[PDB]
Amino acid sequence: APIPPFFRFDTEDELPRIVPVVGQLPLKAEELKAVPLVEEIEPFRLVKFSGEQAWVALPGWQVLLAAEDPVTILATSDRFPKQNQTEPGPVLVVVDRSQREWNDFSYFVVDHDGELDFQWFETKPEFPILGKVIILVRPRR
Amino acid sequence: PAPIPPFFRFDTEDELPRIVPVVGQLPLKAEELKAVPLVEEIEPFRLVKFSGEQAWVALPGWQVLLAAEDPVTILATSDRFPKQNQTEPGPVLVVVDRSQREWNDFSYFVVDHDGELDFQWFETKPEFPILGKVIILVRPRRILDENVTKDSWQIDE
Amino acid sequence: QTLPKERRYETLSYLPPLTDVQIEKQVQYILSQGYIPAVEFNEVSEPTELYWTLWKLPLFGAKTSREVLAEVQSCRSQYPGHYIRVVGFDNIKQCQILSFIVHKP
Amino acid sequence: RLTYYTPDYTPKDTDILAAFRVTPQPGVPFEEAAAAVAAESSTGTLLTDLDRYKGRCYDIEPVPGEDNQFIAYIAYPLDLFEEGSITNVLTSIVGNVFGFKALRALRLEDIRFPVAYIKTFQGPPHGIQVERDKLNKYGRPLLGCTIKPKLGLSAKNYGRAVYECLRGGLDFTKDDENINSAPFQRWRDRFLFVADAITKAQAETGEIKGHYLNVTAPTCEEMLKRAEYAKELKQPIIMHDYLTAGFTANTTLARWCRDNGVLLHIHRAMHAVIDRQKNHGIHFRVLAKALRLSGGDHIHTGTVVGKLEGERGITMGFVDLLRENYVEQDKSRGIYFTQDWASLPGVMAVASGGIHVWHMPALVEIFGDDSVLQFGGGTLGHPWGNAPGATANRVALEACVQARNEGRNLAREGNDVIREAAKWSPELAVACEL
Amino acid sequence: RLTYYTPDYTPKDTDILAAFRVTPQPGVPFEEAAAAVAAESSTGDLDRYKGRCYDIEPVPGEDNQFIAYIAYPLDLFEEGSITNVLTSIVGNVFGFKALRALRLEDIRFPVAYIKTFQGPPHGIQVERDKLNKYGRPLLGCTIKPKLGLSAKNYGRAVYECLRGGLDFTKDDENINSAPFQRWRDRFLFVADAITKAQAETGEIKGHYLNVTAPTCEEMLKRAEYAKELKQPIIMHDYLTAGFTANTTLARWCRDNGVLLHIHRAMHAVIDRQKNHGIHFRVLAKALRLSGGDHIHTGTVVGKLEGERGITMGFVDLLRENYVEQDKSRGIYFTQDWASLPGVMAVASGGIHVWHMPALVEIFGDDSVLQFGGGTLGHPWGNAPGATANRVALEACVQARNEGRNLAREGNDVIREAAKWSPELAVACEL
Amino acid sequence: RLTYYTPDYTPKDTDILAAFRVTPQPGVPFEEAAAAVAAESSTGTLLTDLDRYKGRCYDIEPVPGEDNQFIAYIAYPLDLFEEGSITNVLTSIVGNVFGFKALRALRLEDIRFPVAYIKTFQGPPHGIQVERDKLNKYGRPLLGCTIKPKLGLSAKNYGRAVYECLRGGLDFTKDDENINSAPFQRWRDRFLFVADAITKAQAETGEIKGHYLNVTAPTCEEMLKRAEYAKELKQPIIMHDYLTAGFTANTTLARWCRDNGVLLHIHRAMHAVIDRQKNHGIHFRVLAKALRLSGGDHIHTGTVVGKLEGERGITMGFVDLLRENYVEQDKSRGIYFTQDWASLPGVMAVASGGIHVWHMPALVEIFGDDSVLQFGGGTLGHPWGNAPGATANRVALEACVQARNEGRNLAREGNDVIREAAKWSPELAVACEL
Repeated sequence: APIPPFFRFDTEDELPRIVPVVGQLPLKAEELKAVPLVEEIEPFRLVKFSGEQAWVALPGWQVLLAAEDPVTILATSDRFPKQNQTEPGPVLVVVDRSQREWNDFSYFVVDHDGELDFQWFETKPEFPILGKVIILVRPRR
Repeated sequence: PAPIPPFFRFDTEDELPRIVPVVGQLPLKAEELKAVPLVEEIEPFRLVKFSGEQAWVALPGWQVLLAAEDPVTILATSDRFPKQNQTEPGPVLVVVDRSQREWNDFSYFVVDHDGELDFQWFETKPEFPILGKVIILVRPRRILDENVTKDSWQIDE
Repeated sequence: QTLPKERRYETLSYLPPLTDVQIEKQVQYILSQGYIPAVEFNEVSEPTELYWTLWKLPLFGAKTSREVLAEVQSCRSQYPGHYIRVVGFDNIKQCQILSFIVHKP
Repeated sequence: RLTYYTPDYTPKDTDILAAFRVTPQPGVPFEEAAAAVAAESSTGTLLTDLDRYKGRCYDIEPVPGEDNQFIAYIAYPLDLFEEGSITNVLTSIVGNVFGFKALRALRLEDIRFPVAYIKTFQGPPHGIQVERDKLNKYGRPLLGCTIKPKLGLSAKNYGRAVYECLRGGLDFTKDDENINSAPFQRWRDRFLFVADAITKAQAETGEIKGHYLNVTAPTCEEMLKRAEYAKELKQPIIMHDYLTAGFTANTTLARWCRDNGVLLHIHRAMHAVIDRQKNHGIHFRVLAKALRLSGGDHIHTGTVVGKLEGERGITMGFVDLLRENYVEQDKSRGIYFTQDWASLPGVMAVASGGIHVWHMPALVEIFGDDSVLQFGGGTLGHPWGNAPGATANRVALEACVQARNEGRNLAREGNDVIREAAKWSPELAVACEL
Repeated sequence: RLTYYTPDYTPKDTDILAAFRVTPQPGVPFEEAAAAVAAESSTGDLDRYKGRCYDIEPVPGEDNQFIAYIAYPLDLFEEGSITNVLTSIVGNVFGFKALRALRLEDIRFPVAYIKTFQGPPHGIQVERDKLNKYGRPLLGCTIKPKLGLSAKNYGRAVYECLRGGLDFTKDDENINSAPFQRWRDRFLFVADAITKAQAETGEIKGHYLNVTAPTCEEMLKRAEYAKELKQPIIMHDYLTAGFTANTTLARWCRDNGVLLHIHRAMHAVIDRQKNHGIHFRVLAKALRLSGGDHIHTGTVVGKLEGERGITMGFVDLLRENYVEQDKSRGIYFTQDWASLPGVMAVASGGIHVWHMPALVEIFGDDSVLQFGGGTLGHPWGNAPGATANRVALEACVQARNEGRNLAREGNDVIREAAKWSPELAVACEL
Repeated sequence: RLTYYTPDYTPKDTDILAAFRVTPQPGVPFEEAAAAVAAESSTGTLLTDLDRYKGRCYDIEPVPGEDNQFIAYIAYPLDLFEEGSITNVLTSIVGNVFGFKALRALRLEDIRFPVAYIKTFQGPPHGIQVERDKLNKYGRPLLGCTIKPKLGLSAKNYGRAVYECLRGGLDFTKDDENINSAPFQRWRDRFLFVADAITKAQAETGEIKGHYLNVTAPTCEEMLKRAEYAKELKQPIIMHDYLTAGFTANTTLARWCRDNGVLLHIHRAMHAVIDRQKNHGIHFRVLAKALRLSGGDHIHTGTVVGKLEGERGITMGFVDLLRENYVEQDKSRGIYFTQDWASLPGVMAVASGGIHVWHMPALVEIFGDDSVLQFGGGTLGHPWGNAPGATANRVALEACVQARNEGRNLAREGNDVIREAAKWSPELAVACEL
């Protein structure tokens, strides 16, 4: 009696992209460009490094998977002007460093004179944008 | 007006994945499965770290998979498991945890095969060191890439 | 035990026969909501027959007082063989707020 | 995109507002999903003028207590939609937009049909007022059994259970969901042996008794020959399962019942596919407003007695939307848009839970005069049959109608007036314990 | 209760089976909710007319959820009425309080009850005979912009798409009649754009004239006018207008020779959640038993293996006569359609030129391919944008009629057709 | 040939089986004639698929006791025939195959319409149950005179003989075969002076009396204007000679009577051309099943009293086919195929032999409650007229109904209850001798 299991990934949120993580903030402008890019070996999304490596798992959605180079960043919710009465907790800042192009309607990653920082900009500043914040996840209650 | 940040919060209905460390394509060594360390969680995001050279694949959150302790992945082909349909032998990701050493007749068990690594189901209890029960057997996707994972503005129709 | 074949009439018929204190306390709901109450008499209470004849007026003298209650007893002495009602009237919603029989032949 | 998110846009008094409950996929920001639910319900992603026919999101308002969810108020213009077509509101608004893939769930909470667009519809055939004027039943919530057993009863045995309920003070009597016609019971014979049982119970006790004859049918021809037969039996009322049969067949029968003087009892069959989950679907206050604009003199609004304070404020929210002329914006009570109905006639709100004798204090206090109270749905009948079972459900009505009309607070003094009416009624005293 | 869960009931070949996907409240056992999803969909004379459950089958890979197979008798339901199947089965069962989410996955109309219905007006075979369009999946624009276009400028965009070898051209969901474009004048200036685009290129061109209307009198006088323009096809949003208006129009379109393009407007209120609602393979069976010669089955290109297994699951249910019980593909019951006519499966997502090798292999001949869904048009307009989608169609049908494997030699046959077509070679990249 | 004789073919539950009684010409073997009666009723002797639409003989079963004769069970598929057309069953099955020249005689004994194909039909307009519910006549076989003389009576003298029979307890009264309209008696006047004689006899004695008004007519327009007039006289029942007028006119009137609430009495005129010879023709249990699928609430099944045991087991075979839901395969009782009627309504079985008073023990024992008993066909009336003649035929009914409902075996104790009811009835005592 040969009998295998076959539960294949078969719906939309079934591509859990390995996305790099950095240390807890504050940091410098080095450790977003210092983290190497992810080169997925595409039949099974094989992601490997030999140095001191650190990443995180997300379920993978239409904005994460569409991002060319996403890198998560541990932070807290104090950085963003939230109006909900929910408590300040840990926030894993999914930074897409690919789309560095400025928009007046989205949040960006602008290294404040050598300190990586998350602020809104109604006009394009002189300070260069290091990446774009696509997602800001929060843990289960 | 300031734009609303994308503050997504994980819901309790939807399960979140877990990164499973992989080892290379078959054949491998028995010492190569033994050198894989245990992987702890770094709360609250399973924010796992490593220092040496390992290849890791996140695999989605399933009922058996998230309730497992030492998940290891070994790359092999379809023929290394029995025939089940009319399809050709192709590439199959295996997932076998290290701490389900047990005797089952319907379940599969990785063992030591003279310092190598294989798959064989067990009708009788062997003297061989079973290196764990398999968790899940998955093969890659067959999609049309540019709209599945790269465009959100699609409708069902 | 069963249910007898008993002909019943209107929106308070499945009750004991309404005494005078209750009807004084009944119309004191009608006129206290700003509504104008009335008295309507008829020979028979038929499902086909859907109008009953109004007694003198939809009578009203003040915000809350005995208006209808004296007029019903004057109609019991006038018509002791007609189905007498007491009906309310709304003018905003424009329908009756009550329709119930105080007196049967 | 973000040309469809105009946050400064004060919406006109002739727009057709819509308040979704968007639960976007993660990484999709709130403005860009709310511009997207304004996108694919119009002017999808120059040949025309975009700025005249586009849906505009104009406010976000995040839901308190739950992240990844907000209330995208969309402002569709008037001249996008058809005069008189509530199946073109839904084809425009909830047509192509819930299966949108940047959204994990999307729930049309509320919708504001303006005074300009309510006037193209008909409303109910007969309101609260004209329904009570046709039935001559004033100042009490009306009644109804539901004929148990549903299946298996032949058309005459079905009409005997109708005549038995309609003797003991019951006003109406409901025909079931899953009874339209079936090889044990055809409609031509079910309607015949119910008209012979209304005119026996109407002639016996002089009230205008009725029965919600089920005219839900496979085709709109078979529906109207099923309603024109209930017209020619001189029936006061028919009924229609408006979400299985749709809004084109409802609005056909709306226009028919107004043009033939039959009351229309709209039954909300298959409603819970779309209003029961709190994150996705179409909230029933859309589907309540959608059939006040098409036909119906009654609509099931379910029940109140098994629900919390917050789950009955929302249920008394859409009871007011289908029954009152002007309803103020109160979101704790569930209503998102202030809704002038422009003197459109009301719809009765029908109470049809698992309810019995002891709920007559509750459902005359909560649902006012302008209501219908069904029975027999969950509760196990009555030991003496249907005619003492219906007199128990009618003496308990008029005890609670008399008590409410004497200042007696039925919230607190309600169980007293059931117990002091069970004395003067032997049919109610045996129903007083179960 | 617990007389509505009869697990030894091997269901009769005349029953109407229904496979719910119950997600019960915490603490509710699986036998009691499965007897309860069979309870309030009946008899809330009871041993013969009872909806009874006969199997549990818990969902593999997930706790607190199972697939309750309910077995409704035949004589509970109306001969020829699919608004009585949905009133009886999914009427008062999804709102039952001991169930957190109840989803009707699949349903088995037997051979005994399919014969009471009409089926489609015209099948796959009868439709293609009327259109004389053989051996290739058909085409479609959707006229963008949706709103605003006056009845002639709408007709001019129909004439421009239908010149370029496009078979059909869809009228929108929300275009029924509106103060910028009335149906009487939309239908006139479209039927005057079809008789020019059919006289120019001799093929039978058609337009899915939207007859969805407020009343069934205004729907048939909107379809009796498309009949008297000698139009080949109309369309109908069958879930906003319902199954009484669709079955009215089904019986009309069979009795007036008009093809019917059923659109699945508002389908995603009631299926798009994977735990609650009515899955579209029920609604695809529901309109094969009411009418439709076409139905949108969305798209296959933006979906994974399981999500297009399910999508090809109901595509076989609405198009093939007999479909075996294959639960991994989504079909929960072996459905014998009893020689009922098929329905087309209309692909309408964000598909474009390069998805022609896939969608001639995935969707076979018996398909219609809509365009303009999410894509950013064509840089040269409509009549080049339709000739791009018609050359790339027939380049893939030419390679399929020569044995070329369109999974691997498919991108080659587009690129070797961009040489012998200039309108294709500019849609070859964007 | 012998591609149409598949002897291993287990027939599907959706095939339309047919059991011929083939009497082949000599030298024609049994398989090759049974493949031939499966040939020319389909797919006659690569443009399509043969194996999907062909009739297949699947069993031979030679008739016991008589050589050169067998029972070719043919299995026609479902999708060969029309939904709802019992005139396409006969055009397919008995169309081109009896005049086949390798056969000396061919008799369609039985036919199995599957559950899949019964559901396309309508059944009777009203069953046993709905006919009794419309007439309010429970627990007895109903009655009927037949107005003698057939010919010559003017329409009012005809209605006086109807009113005289309908006084004395008779339920129905039959209009004749050869009376549709004729220069002495037009139908517009015959129906008028019978409606004036029902509503006199219905108002006199409070039972719902009826009369089988003959709507058999030259054209289907003249038939429906003959039935729509019996609708507008509020008549309960019409009748129709379904084998002279055919199955297109019967199924037209089936659909009419269901859509107008008139009972349909199907009369088997011209039946004996085709069911009377034991070797050739169409056995009446085909024609009984053929009008249960088209219309009729009653059908003449003749009589039992003049027939043997084997000739009444066959007659009680097709009485069960048209009156019971499921009938098991019993070939001694005549039925060749087990027949699920799929909850199709029943048809009354009417007894209309040369029968009189002394047959009320027999025809209440043989034909049960679900029957109608005609009279006056062969027996010579009554000496006191029709109203004592009908009371003799009604007291003898309810004596035999009372006796059957008290355990009294009417097979053995039947002539006692006629004689002990002739004491308490003077109208029956003078009918007790002849």
